[PDB]
Amino acid sequence: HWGYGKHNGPEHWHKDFPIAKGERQSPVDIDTHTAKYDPSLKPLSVSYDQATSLRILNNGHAFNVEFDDSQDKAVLKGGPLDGTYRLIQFHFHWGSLDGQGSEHTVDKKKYAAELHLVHWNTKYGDFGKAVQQPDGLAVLGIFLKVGSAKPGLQKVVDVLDSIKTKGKSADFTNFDPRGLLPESLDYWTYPGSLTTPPLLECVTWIVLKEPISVSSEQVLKFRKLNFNGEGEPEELMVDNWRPAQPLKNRQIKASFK
Ligand SMILES: CC(=O)Nc1nnc(S(N)(=O)=O)s1
Ligand SMILES: [Zn+2]
Repeated sequence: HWGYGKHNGPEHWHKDFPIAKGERQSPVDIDTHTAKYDPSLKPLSVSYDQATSLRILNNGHAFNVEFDDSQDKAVLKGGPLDGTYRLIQFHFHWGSLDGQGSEHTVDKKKYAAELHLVHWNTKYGDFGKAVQQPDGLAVLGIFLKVGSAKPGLQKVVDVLDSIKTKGKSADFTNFDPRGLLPESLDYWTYPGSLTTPPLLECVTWIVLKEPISVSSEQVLKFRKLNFNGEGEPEELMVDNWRPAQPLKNRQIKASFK
């Protein structure tokens, strides 16, 4: 029954998921003045040319755009990754205001939203087996700031009215996640976890440097989603982000000087 309210939010997750106080928990604050530049980092490889979007779903915490991950259609190689990682779904973490909403923070700066493209390591068979492995997931973190309208997002924004409440799902085929990427693929990387329960410490996090801009009219329709199910009292789906967690014995490496 976890969520982001006052009585089931990120401050109560450790009572049902004691790994919330673990070692490699996410998100964290990316301190650009302590993030070491790693010249041995390879360029990222985003092969989304055969990505197959299937469905968009309101799961009571966010909205997920699921992809056909039965084959290596949309993968993520290069960077710090050893092997292939299939894009399975992406989602967003936003807030009620433009000064908050992102999960990762850059020098304590909060962005309006944060895009998470989730990939699972193919050598583990399926997603359920990869989440139990330290190098099982690779999530690509892309910040969203309020500004010009992002054209690659309008197809996502226009469909939100059909998935307003929890449990609603809608067809969402032929979507191209390449439009959601910024111009540059410079990134930070650090070993992390899921930012939602069960908070499994299985994620190699890749947070891109360059944010993307979205018009306030776009991010406003993110805030018109409902946490509740249909017929229940309306609770706006806002501030569905986890605050930053202690970095502890972890080093964030950057692909750019
Ligand atoms: C379906 C799936 O991949 N589960 C996720 N749970 N938390 C995720 S996140 N915020 O760390 O990207 S993805
Ligand atoms: Zn996420």
